[PDB]
Amino acid sequence: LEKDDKDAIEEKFRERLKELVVPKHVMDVVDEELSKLGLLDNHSSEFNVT
Amino acid sequence: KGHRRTYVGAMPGKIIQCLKKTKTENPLILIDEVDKIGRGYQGDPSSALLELLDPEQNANFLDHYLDVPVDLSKVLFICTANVTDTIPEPLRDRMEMINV
Amino acid sequence: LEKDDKDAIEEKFRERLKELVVPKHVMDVVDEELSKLGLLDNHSSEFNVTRNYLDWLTSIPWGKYSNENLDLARAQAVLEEDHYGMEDVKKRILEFIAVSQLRGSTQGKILCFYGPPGVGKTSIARSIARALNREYFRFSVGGMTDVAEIKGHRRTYVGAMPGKIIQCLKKTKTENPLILIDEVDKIGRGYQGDPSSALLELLDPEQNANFLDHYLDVPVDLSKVLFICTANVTDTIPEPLRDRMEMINV
Amino acid sequence: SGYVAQEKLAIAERYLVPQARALCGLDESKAKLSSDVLTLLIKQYCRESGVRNLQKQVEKVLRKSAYKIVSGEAESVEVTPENLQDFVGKPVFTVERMYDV
Ligand SMILES: Nc1ncnc2c1ncn2[C@@H]1O[C@H](COP(=O)(O)OP(=O)(O)OP(O)(O)=S)[C@@H](O)[C@H]1O
Ligand SMILES: [Mg+2]
Repeated sequence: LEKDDKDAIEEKFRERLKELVVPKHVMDVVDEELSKLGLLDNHSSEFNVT
Repeated sequence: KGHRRTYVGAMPGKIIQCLKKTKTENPLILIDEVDKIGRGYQGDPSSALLELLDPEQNANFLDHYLDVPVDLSKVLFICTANVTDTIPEPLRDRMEMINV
Repeated sequence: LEKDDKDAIEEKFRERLKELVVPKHVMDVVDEELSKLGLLDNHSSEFNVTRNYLDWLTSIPWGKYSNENLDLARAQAVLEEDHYGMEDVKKRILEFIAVSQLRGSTQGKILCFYGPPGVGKTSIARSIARALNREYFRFSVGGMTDVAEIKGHRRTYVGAMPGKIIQCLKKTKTENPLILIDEVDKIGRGYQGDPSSALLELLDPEQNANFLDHYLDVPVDLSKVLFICTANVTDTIPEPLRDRMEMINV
Repeated sequence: SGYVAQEKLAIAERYLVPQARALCGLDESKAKLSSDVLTLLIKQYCRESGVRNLQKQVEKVLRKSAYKIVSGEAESVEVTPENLQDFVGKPVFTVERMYDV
């Protein structure tokens, strides 16, 4: 009973990232946050924060 | 400069909030009336402003909320102060004076 | 193919710890927490804090060291190429490479330049770090008033992470980065645990080996770093803290 | 509280000097240090209760001796107070215009 709380919430950001030309540095930090999202449960205090 | 983001409601510092609103990497930030910044009872913003205003090192601006250095080299900062005396000298060095 | 998803991460923490020279203070606490993690369910509310705490503690580099270029003849070139003058700093660096060259293993220090603004104070460390080739860093401290950046939080709080210096050390895999605090004299007064009181325990040449950030409280060796600090005038500094560090006058 | 310059000289030669020497690896032979040169550094520079600043001084001279071995020419430095002027650089305090009679 949820739409954007685990994978799609990740994706729309991913697709959102493309047009920007990010420095690789922050991109890696983003990729870390993305993995940490995937590990995180869909509903948590850390989840909404991060 | 925001806060650590481990605080409950922390959100990023002014300039970044200014920048999200205007998609450009080169908005025209316009600081106003620099002379009358607060002082003498809490952490003076001017101590922090050097981090913003360094002509070259600003390219690695570092926000508490988002730790990652923030290039803003394209920006065109501007600052106003009716008399350029209240400004401590090292800060006054960074930025060319102009006299209307 | 959900072949032990809860163990692969425990293995991962093994692998990252294999290569490391784990300090004796850590190696008990780590693996016991990995066991405790092995008891509880992956969705257990504590598990995602513990998985973070290990993820930090497994990840911050432990004793890896970057051997530096030693012959000084070649050091002269790179030392001269990007700045002119500042001869006294050149001599101090000649001393540093000489002594560290003498008793084998590398050793850290602290220093503190000061003089007119725009002399190049902020402009040398990039050269110095390029000289030794140990990894560079910079960290303005002007107006800072929160010790947490040097310490982190208690891990009871959601999202607590160890102090920023440790985040740097994670970001620079060698165990001996050239940390660079900057503009120390303009550090703020937070009126409640101001940073200078914290800083003294860090900057004490002798006590630094047992820095204990509140987040993960196990002591860390930190002698190998060579801190540098800067200020445009050398009056705001508290008397002992000014004693703690060399006062080169750019 | 306090440390008289005589006591500080005693402590240094018997505690600091060996201590810093074992910490810096210089041979006891290779970096000779007279009590005289130390007396000069006491009379002219370190006139205060703390011991650390003197520790900085001994380290400075030991450092300069280490580099001069590590890449100079001499197999040993031999510091005499006339030499000291370049190692410590400009004296801070000025010696008194010691009148005689
Ligand atoms: N010896 C030098 N050779 C070349 N450039 C130098 C030298 N000394 C200073 N600079 C220049 O100094 C500029 C700024 O250096 P900084 O070290 O940032 O100055 P500063 O003393 O840190 O002043 P602040 O920022 O007020 S603390 C750079 O553009 C350098 O090129
Ligand atoms: Mg500077």
